Amino acid sequence: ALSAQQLLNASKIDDIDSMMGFERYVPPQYNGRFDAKDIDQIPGRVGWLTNMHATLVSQEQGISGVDFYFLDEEGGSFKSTVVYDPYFFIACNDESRVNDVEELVKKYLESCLKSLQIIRKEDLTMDNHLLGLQKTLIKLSFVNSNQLFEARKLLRPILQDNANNNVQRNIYNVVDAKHLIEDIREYDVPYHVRVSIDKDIRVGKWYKVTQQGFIEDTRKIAFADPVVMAFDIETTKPPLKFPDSAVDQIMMISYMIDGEGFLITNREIISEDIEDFEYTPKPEYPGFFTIFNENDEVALLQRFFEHIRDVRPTVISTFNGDFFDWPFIHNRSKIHGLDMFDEIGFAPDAEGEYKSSYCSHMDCFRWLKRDSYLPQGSQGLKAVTQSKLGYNPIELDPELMTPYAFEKPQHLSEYSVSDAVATYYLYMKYVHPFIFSLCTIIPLNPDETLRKGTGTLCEMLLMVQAYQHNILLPNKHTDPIERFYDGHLLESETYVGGHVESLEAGVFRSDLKNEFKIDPSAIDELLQELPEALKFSVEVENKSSVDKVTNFEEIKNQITQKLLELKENNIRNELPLIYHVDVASMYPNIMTTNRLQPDSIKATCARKLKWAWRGEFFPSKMDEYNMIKRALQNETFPNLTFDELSYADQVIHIKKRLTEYSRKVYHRVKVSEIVEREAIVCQRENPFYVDTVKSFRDRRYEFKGLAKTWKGNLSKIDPSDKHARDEAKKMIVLYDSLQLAHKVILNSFYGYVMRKGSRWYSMEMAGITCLTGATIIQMARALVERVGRPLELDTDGIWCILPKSFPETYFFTLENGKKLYLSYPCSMLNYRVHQKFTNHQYQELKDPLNYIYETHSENTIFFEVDGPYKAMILPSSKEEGKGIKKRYAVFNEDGSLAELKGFELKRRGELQLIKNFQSDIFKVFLEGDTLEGCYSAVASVCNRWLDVLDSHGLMLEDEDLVSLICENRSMSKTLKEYEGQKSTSITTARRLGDFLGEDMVKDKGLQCKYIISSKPFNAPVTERAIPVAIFSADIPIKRSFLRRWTLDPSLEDLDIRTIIDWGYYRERLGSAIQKIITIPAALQGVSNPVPRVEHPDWLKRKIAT
DNA sequence: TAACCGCGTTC
DNA sequence: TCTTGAACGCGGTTA
Ligand SMILES: Nc1ncnc2c1ncn2[C@H]1C[C@H](O)[C@@H](COP(=O)(O)OP(=O)(O)OP(=O)(O)O)O1
Ligand SMILES: [Ca+2]
Ligand SMILES: [Ca+2]
Repeated sequence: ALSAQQLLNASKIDDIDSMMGFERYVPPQYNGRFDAKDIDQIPGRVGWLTNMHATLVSQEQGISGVDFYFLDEEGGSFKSTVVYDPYFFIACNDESRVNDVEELVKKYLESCLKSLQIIRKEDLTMDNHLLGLQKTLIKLSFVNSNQLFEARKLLRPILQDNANNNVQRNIYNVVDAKHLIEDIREYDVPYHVRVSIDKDIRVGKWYKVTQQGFIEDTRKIAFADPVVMAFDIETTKPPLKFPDSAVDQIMMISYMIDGEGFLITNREIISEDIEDFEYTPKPEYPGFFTIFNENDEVALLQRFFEHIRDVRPTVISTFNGDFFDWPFIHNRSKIHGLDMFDEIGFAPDAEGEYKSSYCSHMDCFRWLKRDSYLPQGSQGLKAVTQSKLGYNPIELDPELMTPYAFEKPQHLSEYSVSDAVATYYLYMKYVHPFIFSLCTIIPLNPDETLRKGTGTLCEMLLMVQAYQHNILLPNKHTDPIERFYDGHLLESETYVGGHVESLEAGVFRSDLKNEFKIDPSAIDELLQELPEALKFSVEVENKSSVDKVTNFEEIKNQITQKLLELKENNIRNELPLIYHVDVASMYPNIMTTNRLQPDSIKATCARKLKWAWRGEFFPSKMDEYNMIKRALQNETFPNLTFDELSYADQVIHIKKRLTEYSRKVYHRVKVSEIVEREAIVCQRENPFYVDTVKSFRDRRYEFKGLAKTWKGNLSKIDPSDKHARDEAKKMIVLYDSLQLAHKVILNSFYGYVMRKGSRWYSMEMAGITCLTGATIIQMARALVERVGRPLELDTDGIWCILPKSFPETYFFTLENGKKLYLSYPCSMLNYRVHQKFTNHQYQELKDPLNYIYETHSENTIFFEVDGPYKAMILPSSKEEGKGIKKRYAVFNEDGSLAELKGFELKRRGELQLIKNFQSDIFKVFLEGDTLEGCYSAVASVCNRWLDVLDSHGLMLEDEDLVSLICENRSMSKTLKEYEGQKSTSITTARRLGDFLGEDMVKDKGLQCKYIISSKPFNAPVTERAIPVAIFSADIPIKRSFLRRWTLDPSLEDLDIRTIIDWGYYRERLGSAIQKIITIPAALQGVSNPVPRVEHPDWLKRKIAT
């Protein structure tokens, strides 16, 4: 049956792979000893593994196996196949009768079963597993994965009535072979992952394919250089509209192959033959493009296809190729009578992405979305090239794409080529090293390593460890459709996450003094701890000993005297040191310190830790719940009766009906409560999980430290050596990229235990990680409060100021002449966290043969310092007593922007006016020589921006006004999925649809460019919202919609200037100028620097005193 | 006024 | 199907 298609597909894939240079290599037969240490002697072919896919194979029903795609040492390529029987396990609730269920499944599954076997694995949910006791399991093996699925289909009936009550007719009678099946296990492992794990094969490693299997050649390590292609397609476009692969044609396709550029053009659209040209944005990105002017598109497609066949690419990179370019070329190939999969072996898959068997499709957009660590407002190719490649790509407005086909083809070709350059070199210097290296530890191919969620990446890593330690995988987690608490249905339940505080606002600068009030008892405490904390820094922070340090006492006495000056003069007006302290990999290091794992949470090996639980429940109670349901049982349903509907479909009707009843009587739709819960953490459980976290943390620390090394080397580089300065700066962005790309995967080991379908779910374990972190950040803040003035706090980071005279940086001197770095403000914190948050109960197996553990003290929680900074600027809220958190600006000593966070300037969309405003104002806080002077200097910029708005934009030209006044906002789903909701995006989506057709809203992720109107008057802002595109429409079209939209049937004036509700914009900017300058200025004792923006009444009253 | 939502950041 | 988490700002509706 269904095998038919699979066997057919393989023959196809086999022929296309053969066409592209991968043909099955069957290694010679060897009757000599199979050790890895004789690899040179064993006959076989050595190659670099670049790809792997599951296949069926008819012998030399189909047989399951994995094709492996190799690049050989001699410049060629080949594939080799590994067969491996797929398998899962049957768990038994009576291990004395495994025999009987064994003989039962043997008969019952005769149709699909191949072989059967009794095994044993470690089960962390079984008592006495730490003493060597193991769970007995039946290993069912199959010829192919269809047979495996078939057995699952036959077992679940048994699995599902065993859960249901058995019906015994002889009521007067007080166990069957089928009821002994408790569960099946490891039944949902992707086959190629299973082969990849059980066989320890990884893409990116070198092997020698031999008769007895694959032998890793540890003597190579350096990756082979594959043939890499990257392409961009530019197409024709209806004015003010989206390209349609049904109507529109490809104008031109630009690509690059191992550094050499090319360019196809359809002369029917392009209207001019083009000639070889060069686009080399920077020396390190050479771009010589040869051009292939073609007559009809059909020839453009054939020529693109032809090349590919000649080049034999193993990697094809694009930029959003999965959802536009690849599909587009498909529809056009179909329309023009070409089958692309016969032409180049590419075709869409189940999720609609485009893959091939031999060549990986490397969509840079997927990397950027997951691993670039950039905001989504910075993930467009223009901005990515600036951040990561250090140059400005060529910018051409999409509306002018289609006409510039004729007016200036050569210009449009330059832009086409600019997209290709940026895509190839973005892939080659960021994606390709990261993904292929990742494959050497993660059992996926490049295509999957690029696209899988970071949680799944964590899961893959964890499954390797669990298998290699012979640990049985738990089945995927299943959230209950209904959960309750004190008789109330739970809308949602979670834990209290990170702790965040805004404590101050305003301007803080290295040349502008502040008041400090130092707690004298704080100085006493530090001095009591100074000797042991200094030893701590040397012994633990720098892994040395007090014996080889020679200036210990001077540094001590130096520190001691500065501290003593601060104890007497506790009231001081000094220049500040703007510092930031942040725990390195906080949550991971908290899990490793406390030996935290989902499997360590139990109900002395026991380390009791607290977390905070938070639930959201209906104030309704069981009585109300029981009633509403019966009501619902009586309605007829669209399709039916309520009981007829799926349990899920039932409860979702219930939830919508509960929200209404509770509001009527309870009057509150939901109730929030925080319960503190204590969980047991067994300090002796098999540590395979946390060890995986430990390993991946250390993997990241590798790159974070190299970033820090080269950030130091650039300081040593002399200003004149531009090449050196440039390379180091290039190394810094390289390692910052690599270390950030690991950060998300790393922290996903913490997320994973709350993820849906998690094989290792524990709400407790995540809760305890968060609450511990809240305790550590707050004890740190308590001390800096007593000795300085903290500014913002966020989970693990503290921005604070300190008196210039607070002990700062000191350098120990060693017997070796070497020096040890010491930041006193850092090590004073690090000593107290290590004295109050150390796990003295950490246990590990010392002797596995007799199960002897040693108990022990662990702690890897360290603050790290960056600073001192030149300026920090915190906004304040418009509301009394409140602050803005997760938003601020920081500046380095040289005047460069250190960090900008949270602000609209960084986010995607937002109103461009506030973007450009923020872009201009922040840097201005560096001027003036007094705080009052500084606010003045920024006030000048504010009034200038206030001027353009009070002038009703008569001040700057039209094409420049549309940008400043537009607000772009993306829309997660299609508008059809938003009804019952009102927003400026939702309106702009309808009006785009009405005027430009329903096609506009068919695809989600729409980006709604809108200005809001003055009319209708007193109408809600959501309703007075106009797509920008209308103002580029023909005058009759504009008038009809605008008058309709403004609700004035007689409006003749059709100028953007008249319609704009400049009032909205002034309020918006004012709130901006208010929170960033005016209100903050007051909290710093400065009378309103922008008097045209009025204060709030509460501030006026406190200003009034 | 306060609760609640979608989006997109900071952790 | 496949799928890391919680805390937060902001403009906007809604009770
Ligand atoms: N994307 C994320 N997913 C899950 N947890 C996260 C994420 N980002 C941050 N966290 C959590 C876990 C981190 O330990 C904690 C502190 O945030 P942050 O300081 O940005 O990261 P970090 O402390 O792990 O790395 P770093 O060494 O760069 O400080 O916040
Ligand atoms: Ca393009
Ligand atoms: Ca951190």
